Amino acid sequence: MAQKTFKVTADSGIHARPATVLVQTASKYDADVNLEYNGKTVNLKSIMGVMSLGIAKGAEITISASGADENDALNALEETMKSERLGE
Amino acid sequence: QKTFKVTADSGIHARPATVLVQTASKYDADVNLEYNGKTVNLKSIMGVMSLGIAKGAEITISASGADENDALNALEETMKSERLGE
Amino acid sequence: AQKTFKVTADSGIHARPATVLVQTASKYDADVNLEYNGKTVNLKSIMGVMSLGIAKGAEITISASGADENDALNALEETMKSERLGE
Amino acid sequence: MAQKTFKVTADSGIHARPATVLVQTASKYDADVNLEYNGKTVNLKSIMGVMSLGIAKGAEITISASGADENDALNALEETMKSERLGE
Amino acid sequence: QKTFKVTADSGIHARPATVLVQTASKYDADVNLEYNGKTVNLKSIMGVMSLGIAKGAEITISASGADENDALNALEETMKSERLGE
Amino acid sequence: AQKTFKVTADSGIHARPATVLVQTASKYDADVNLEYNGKTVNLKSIMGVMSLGIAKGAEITISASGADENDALNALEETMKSERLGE
Amino acid sequence: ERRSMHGVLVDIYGLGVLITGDSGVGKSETALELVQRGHRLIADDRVDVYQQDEQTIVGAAPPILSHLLEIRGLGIIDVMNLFGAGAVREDTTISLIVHLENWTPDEQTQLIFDVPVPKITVPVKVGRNLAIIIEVAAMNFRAKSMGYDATKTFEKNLNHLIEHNEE
Amino acid sequence: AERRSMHGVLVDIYGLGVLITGDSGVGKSETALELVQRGHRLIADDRVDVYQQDEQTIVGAAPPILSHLLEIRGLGIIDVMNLFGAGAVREDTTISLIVHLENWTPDEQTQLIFDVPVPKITVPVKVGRNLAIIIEVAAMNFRAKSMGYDATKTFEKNLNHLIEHNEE
Amino acid sequence: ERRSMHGVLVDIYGLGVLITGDSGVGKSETALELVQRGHRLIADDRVDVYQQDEQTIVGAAPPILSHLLEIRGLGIIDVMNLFGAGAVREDTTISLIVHLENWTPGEQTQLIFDVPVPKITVPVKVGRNLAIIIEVAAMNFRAKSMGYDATKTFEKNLNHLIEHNE
Amino acid sequence: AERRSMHGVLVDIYGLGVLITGDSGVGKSETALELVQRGHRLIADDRVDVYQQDEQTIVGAAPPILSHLLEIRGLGIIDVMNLFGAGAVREDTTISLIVHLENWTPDEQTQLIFDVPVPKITVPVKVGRNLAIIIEVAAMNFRAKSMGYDATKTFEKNLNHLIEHNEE
Amino acid sequence: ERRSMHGVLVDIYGLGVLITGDSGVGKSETALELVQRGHRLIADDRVDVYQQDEQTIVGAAPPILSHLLEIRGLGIIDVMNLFGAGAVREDTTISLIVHLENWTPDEQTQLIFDVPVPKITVPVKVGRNLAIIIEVAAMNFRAKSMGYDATKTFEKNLNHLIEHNEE
Amino acid sequence: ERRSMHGVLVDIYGLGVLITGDSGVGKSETALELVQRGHRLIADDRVDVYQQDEQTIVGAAPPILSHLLEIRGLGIIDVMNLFGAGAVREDTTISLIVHLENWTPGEQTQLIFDVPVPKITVPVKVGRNLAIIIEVAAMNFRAKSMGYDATKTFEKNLNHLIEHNE
Ligand SMILES: [Ca+2]
Ligand SMILES: [Ca+2]
Ligand SMILES: [Ca+2]
Ligand SMILES: [Ca+2]
Ligand SMILES: [Ca+2]
Ligand SMILES: [Ca+2]
Repeated sequence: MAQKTFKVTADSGIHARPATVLVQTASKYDADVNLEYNGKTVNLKSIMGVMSLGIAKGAEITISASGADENDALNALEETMKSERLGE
Repeated sequence: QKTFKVTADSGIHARPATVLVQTASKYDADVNLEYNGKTVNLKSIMGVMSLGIAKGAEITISASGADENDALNALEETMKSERLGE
Repeated sequence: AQKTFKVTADSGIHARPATVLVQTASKYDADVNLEYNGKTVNLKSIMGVMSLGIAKGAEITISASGADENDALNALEETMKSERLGE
Repeated sequence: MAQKTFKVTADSGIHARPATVLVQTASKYDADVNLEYNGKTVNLKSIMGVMSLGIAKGAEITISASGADENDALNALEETMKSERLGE
Repeated sequence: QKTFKVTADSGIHARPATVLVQTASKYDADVNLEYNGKTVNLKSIMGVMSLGIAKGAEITISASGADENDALNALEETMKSERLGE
Repeated sequence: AQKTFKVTADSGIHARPATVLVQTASKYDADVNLEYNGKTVNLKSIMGVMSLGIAKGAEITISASGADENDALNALEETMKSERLGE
Repeated sequence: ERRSMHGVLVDIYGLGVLITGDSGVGKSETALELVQRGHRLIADDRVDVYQQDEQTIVGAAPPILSHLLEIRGLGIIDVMNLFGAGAVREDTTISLIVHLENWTPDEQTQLIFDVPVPKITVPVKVGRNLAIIIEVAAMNFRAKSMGYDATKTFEKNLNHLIEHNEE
Repeated sequence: AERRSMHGVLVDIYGLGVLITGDSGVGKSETALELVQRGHRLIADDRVDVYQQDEQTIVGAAPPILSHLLEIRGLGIIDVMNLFGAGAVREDTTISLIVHLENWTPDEQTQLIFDVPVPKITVPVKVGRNLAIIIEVAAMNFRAKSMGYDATKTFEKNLNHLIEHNEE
Repeated sequence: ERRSMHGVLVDIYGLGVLITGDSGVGKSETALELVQRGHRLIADDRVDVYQQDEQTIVGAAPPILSHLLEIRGLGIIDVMNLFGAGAVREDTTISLIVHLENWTPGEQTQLIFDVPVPKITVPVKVGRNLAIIIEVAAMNFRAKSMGYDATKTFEKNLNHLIEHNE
Repeated sequence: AERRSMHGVLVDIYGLGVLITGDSGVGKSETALELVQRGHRLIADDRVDVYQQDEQTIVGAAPPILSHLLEIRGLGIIDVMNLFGAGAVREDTTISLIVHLENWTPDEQTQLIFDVPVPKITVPVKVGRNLAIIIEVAAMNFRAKSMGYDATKTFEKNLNHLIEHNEE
Repeated sequence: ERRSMHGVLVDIYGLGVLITGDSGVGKSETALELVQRGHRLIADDRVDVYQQDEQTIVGAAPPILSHLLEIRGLGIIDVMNLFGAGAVREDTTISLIVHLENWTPDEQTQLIFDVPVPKITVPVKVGRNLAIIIEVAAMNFRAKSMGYDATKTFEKNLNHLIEHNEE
Repeated sequence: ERRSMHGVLVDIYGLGVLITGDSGVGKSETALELVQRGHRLIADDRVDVYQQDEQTIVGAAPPILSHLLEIRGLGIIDVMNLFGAGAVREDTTISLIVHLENWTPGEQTQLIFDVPVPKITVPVKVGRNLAIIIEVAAMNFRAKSMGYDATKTFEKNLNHLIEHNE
């Protein structure tokens, strides 16, 4: 039961591009990766769902994963969140 | 309008329903057949047979239009002609 | 063989009036046409008539060719007035 | 039971055009019009059948009809046969 | 190859035919089931059930391939395990 | 990276020979091509090879790009002889 | 309560569509073409209806006629038997009525147990493919429910064009 | 081997040879055109050459000159083999059903071909009717009755049960 | 210079086909059945045409009528909205003219704007499925362009057949 | 009015709300694309917002932002309402069946949604299988069983008669 | 006599086509798609065959399996019930055999009671629509019977091209 | 000057679509399914292209391959003979390139003969019906030409949505 939280700094928010890199990273693991925002949560490996959330600047999102890659997936997701200057 | 007491031992089935609508159809007027509250178009055979009119049934044939009467006469003539009732 | 009119009805020749105009014309064997700003259409088909977007103050020309040629125009003109459309 | 026979002189035979006029004439009557050639007989009111017979110069055809127009149809067919210089 | 006497009171029906092909399927080898001259593929359930094997029937399970034996053993194990026959 | 051959087989490179040539090539990851009179085609697809209509005395060029690049050409050349096609 | 009506009830694109019209207009044949195009036959010739709410009506076929179609010349056919389960349906609420009038040169509503059912009248005239028009009538009806009214939108566009042409 | 030429259109509908007859002008060809589009086979148009194959079978075919052709008023001659491919034609077929198109008017049939009783049905040509669809179903229903599913016979049976019942 | 014509312009198998004929013949309904079969509606009722080449004519729908069809009984329908993009097209060069003449007891062309357009006349008569015939008319037209003329080939075969020495 | 978002594609197949689930990459969207072409309705793609309507009913829909859309690997985002028209979409639908697409491997189910047991079937994704066709029939068969035609139950009954029989 | 074979027998364009191949290849699913396209299902999984002449073979389904299809995941389905009479057929002479081999990188005939039935082998590989290929295989087989052999015609055209290119 | 390319050229909804991809991916089979759905086969396996305009490329089939398709297992088939004139076309300008890449863990164009042709890459993976995706790819391409870009419209809506003051 691995989880991690962030605060988006993306003045542009999590639109297409930033959503893409997020799911492309979540997709390299067998672990099941979830993203929750404002009560609703989507599957972080499918881009339509991620963008549907319409995460804006100042949002507080929670990325979670379950399985083998569990921790390894979260570490990678936290670095992309950093690498792409998406937030926290 | 005109009523009848069905006498046919087989009731108004396949063949009879056939000649009945065949005769009604010959009239520009509208024609109905009722049996126990249910009323169908006498010009369409499916409806007539769906009523399942049996021996001893009391049916009512009605028509509306110029043909009104001629329609009734021929239908009565056919009820009798075909030995269906009276 | 034709007849001209100037539209007086405020809300131009829109949906309703048009169906009453074409309704009428359709009743004649002769084929009749409506003219507005050089563009001509079949007065028996409503889409064309409404497509012209005839407004108040417009000058339209109704023409007909055929046996009932004349009965057509009179009938139409009558509708033109009877339907408060023009003169 | 009205019938009539001819001998085609059409050096071109009864090809398309001549077939057409033949059936267009046969078609103005309610009478049933038949054309027989070499044992086979077709309905003279339908052009495909007439042309299918491939009637050539020197052929001996028999035009027959049945009904009201019976005689009237044959008379017209005999005149077209003459008018178009198709034979006999 | 290996034969069996069917003992199941219900015969080899729905459920049994299911576990039988399920077990046979686990082998790269080919496996057949015969009953009164008729032979079907033991890896496809429709065929097995189509035979309608009843109590007291004498069936013959055969296999071909490397798996040959392991296939037979497991099928025998399942005939027994499922209390189908012996 | 390539290899040239002159076709010696009488009946040119038709249906049968072509399927044995493409059959061979298909076995390699590298993608190989056949050249005849400046026009090039995929030696892994038979329609293209036969479309060239290579006749006796023709000078074709087989080329390959990829890991097994070399294994491909040798295999093909071997077929070229093994199948009495050319040299 | 339960009254029987003359017509054919088909499920077109989920909408119960009752086809009415003088006997001989070809209601059954059109219905036959509709099941082939993938629609559901509820009742042919005699449609037994009853009021469910104060806004909805339901129709069905008397058991004796279930699945059947009477086609002049062919006789009685069982569409469930010729086309399978995908061609029939036990019943359906009636949403639209399309009355086939016989064409001659010289909104709307119809009441069925005090509930006004929308109706449209299409002319039967040589060259018209009735099955296609009824199918589109249902299709268009559905679209208007989804908020796409081609007529209302056009009239809006027309008035802007007229008001504009006043120069 | 005795042959006779009949007027009509012979199409292979659902495997059944169906001969469409009817007065010229009724639109036999146009209906046949719509049938090949729906996936049926055209055997012969306008002139159908038939010959008795035995006591209960009639075979039809098109004279070579008409093979694959359809004459459609207005368009002219069309080659369905060329417009729709092999799946639209067939050299011949035994005739199983005869569907005669009579033009409608306000005010177990069988037809003889070479001393063989071929079954026949008559459908009315009337505004709004899609002839290709009705003929197609006629064949479809004919086939079903062969398979043992007779909707009519089953209904008449059900109607008598109903009557007998309402008779209290 | 645009000239308005009465008819329905549909893109059938890539060919611009202008359907003409007296109002009431059912031009719109037939067009409706053609888009369902997968063809493109360019303009209904009023077709605005303009000459271009010495042999090219182009038609289109006045913006106000774009995508619309008026069907007696139903009213106005938007085929772009009921069938999607695959049912419409901004415009098309007119290749063939199919005139629907009400039935009553070869090469032919009508000149739109001073340029000869091939025309064919089909009879409207009970039992005929107009959409199917027009569709095949386009289909056959196209085939003749590709070099397959069934008529010319038949007349040739008829002539060889007629050569009956016997 | 409590809502939850599920991962899958909700399509209206033959009147039945069918929720297609399965690991991302299994091709849920592509299969849904083929289903609308065959004449079915797309309700929601990727994210399906569901809410319990009562003790035995689950309703699903698409968040407004995704309405009418499909994301197809390679093509991108497509609007089926725009490519196929009104007949391809639907605002929402009660969920009747769940078809989970598990990727095939050599070596009366029900799923709970909001405390409501929705039936479920699992079909294997394996080369050569046309997924759209199987799901479509799954819905079709589901509907038939509702109408009273259960092929399985009828067969099992017939198998016992057969067995009992061969038992001499 | 009467032997039973493993495969699916469908009537495609009038031709009896027996589909063979290892269990798991999806014979039933492909057959399902073929009946939807308008073909006839004769027998699924177990095909009981018997020799009629010395040139023809006939297949059928044991009564217990008549009209049925077993589809992994769905279970047993009755195509006669889901698609109607147009989807089935009591039996058919077997004209063509199409064996579905599982594809791996590394004329023809098959005997059934001493009668050689023509056979073709198509590879099962991702992206291939098996129902379409089998349908065309039948279609092409039929065309060759009608005298249109695309292969023979091409090889003829190819040799003329080669002989010509010799300049 | 003609240049030969490996792929299959089909006319889909009026658009010339060149299907490329490693041999064995099933280009021909997919093309076979496309003609059945009503599209036109221009050239199979070997597509002879030649530049024309500064932005136009035309492809065709060498006469020897005209109308033919080679399908693993079946052999050579003549689609003109199995489906008729409506299944073929002498040639077509190439508008889109759909490359079928075997699946393995935005704007893009490939230049044929020195002229940028729009390309898209779809993954070949179990369960995918390739003919359907390519057909929609053409369909979507056409829609974007008509002014309906689902992607651009969504990104706009996403941006307005992301504008979450809250
Ligand atoms: Ca009726
Ligand atoms: Ca004709
Ligand atoms: Ca109109
Ligand atoms: Ca997706
Ligand atoms: Ca199976
Ligand atoms: Ca190939």
